[PDB]
Amino acid sequence: PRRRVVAAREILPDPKFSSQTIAKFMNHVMQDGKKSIAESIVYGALERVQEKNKVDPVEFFETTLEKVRPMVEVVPMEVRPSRRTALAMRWLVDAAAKRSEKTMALRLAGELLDAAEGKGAAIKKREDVHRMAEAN
Amino acid sequence: TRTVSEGVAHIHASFNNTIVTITDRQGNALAWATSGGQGFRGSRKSTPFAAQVAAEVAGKAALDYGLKNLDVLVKGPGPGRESAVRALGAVGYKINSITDVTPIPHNGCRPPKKRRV
Amino acid sequence: QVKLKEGEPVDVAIRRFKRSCEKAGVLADVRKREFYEKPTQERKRKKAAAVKRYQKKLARES
RNA sequence: AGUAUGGGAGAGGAUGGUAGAAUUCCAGGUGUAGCGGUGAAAUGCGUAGAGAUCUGGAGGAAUACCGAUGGCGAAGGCAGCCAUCUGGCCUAAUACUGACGCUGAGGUACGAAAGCAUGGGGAGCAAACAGGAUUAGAUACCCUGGUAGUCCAUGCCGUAAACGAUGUCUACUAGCCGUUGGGGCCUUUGAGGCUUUAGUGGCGCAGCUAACGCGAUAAGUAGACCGCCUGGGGAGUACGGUCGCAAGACUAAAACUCAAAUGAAUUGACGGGGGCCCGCACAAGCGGUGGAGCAUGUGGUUUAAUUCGAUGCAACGCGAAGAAC
Repeated sequence: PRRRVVAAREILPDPKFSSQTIAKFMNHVMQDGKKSIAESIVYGALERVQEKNKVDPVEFFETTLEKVRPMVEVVPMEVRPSRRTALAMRWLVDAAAKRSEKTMALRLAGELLDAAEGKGAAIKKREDVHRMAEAN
Repeated sequence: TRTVSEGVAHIHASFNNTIVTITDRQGNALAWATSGGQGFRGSRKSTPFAAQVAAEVAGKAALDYGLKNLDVLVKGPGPGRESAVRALGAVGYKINSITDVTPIPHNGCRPPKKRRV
Repeated sequence: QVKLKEGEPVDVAIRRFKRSCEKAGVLADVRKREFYEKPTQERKRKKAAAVKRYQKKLARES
């Protein structure tokens, strides 16, 4: 602003898992107010990862998020925690968009599973940030 | 081929460049690198990052001759003196002593005219 | 002649040397040597410095 | 006002030696692809080897720190250290001469920098000039080079915002705070505190001034002598003369033309002056336009007519909330 400090806007927990992380991911996926489509996409992927490995959807998602989380931007300085997660979700949706499959939910589940082993364009971009950070 | 344990580093840091020269004692050159030799053409030659890059290359080159402890002399009011001296420790030498040897005239020759920019 | 003792780090050595050079003030002479200063300008600058010094002394006295 | 005797401070002057730092060049080792420079570049230097680093040599010019609102000198000016020759100033007490004083038209001496003459010297810097940039153009500012000159000896020139924009000499008129060179007193042991004198600074009463300001270093109160001014231009110009090798300097008008030209301060406005502050101004984000097809308005062109108005932001889906008659 210039004079004031504006508080962050608190988002409600997801009504199905009570997960603010899942709610934020849904908000990142959603376009032009179509919340139902984003909910379907996210829930389908959460069920798919559960079948393809029997793991808890919430814990598996947090672990993959922490794996794809950067640590630094760029002038080196320490990125604040919220921006880390905000940047990780953007990479995870962008890279998932470019796979070839029938539905967005299946692509999201597939690349979540792929990133759980460190294989994916998001992790590659993370290594790129690591390299250019070593540059500075 | 020649092996020497104790060496001297010279950081000539001007406002347009920085030259890092590694020699033994009695001033016989062993390895050197400048910001111009790693790209960084034009005005970017004076950045501290280029000085660090040149210092790393020079230290790694001298590691072949096999120095472990060295004495550092910095001359010139360059922006890359601190980066050049820091990069040597990162490379892995032991800086026994580091000093400033910039020359000062005792009211000698006349310097050039002032720029009316 | 910053001679390091047994176990200071490189950064500590750098900062201590920077403090020593700041105390020595060699860079001021190097900057002064870049261009020629005419005696008129030198006298004007020294007169201004003396005036500022005397103004500072009265302020510190009060 | 001056003289003799003791002591003191100082980049005062002239001559001759000598020391260290640094720049340039040269010779030689180590060593290998850049160096240099700018807002960004380029001209330029370099593989017949630079730049960097080490050793030695040559030469010229200037004296870091001390360094100071310090010091000395009539002014111009004077800074490493040492010797020789030499001028002035401050300070104490007696002694001595007895108005020997102040100013000064003509005259005469000194007089920054640039410039001139004869002979030397030449590191760095650098008018003129050459090239590279920038620009609509660049003749300039910026960059790479570079000759006079800057230095020495012997002479000339005689001008500067040569300024404190304040002629020299004398006496008197509240105070407060610094600093330089001396004298005296007091403590009391060694560092301080009071006075007095000659300089050098900052405030300020009275007084003065158009105001700004000055104010014992007067622009106050008075006295002595000298120089100079009489609206702005033409004009420190022409003619004549004197001086100078020259460049030029000094003395110095008129015709003609205008009703102004100036000083200080006040209110605004502006500044590619400075501080502080705000705004989707930027920063962080999410969507667009600029590309395609179509709708609509404008410019242009065309036409018998393509009715008229709106033109940077603040005109262009605007007047028109609706042209087949």
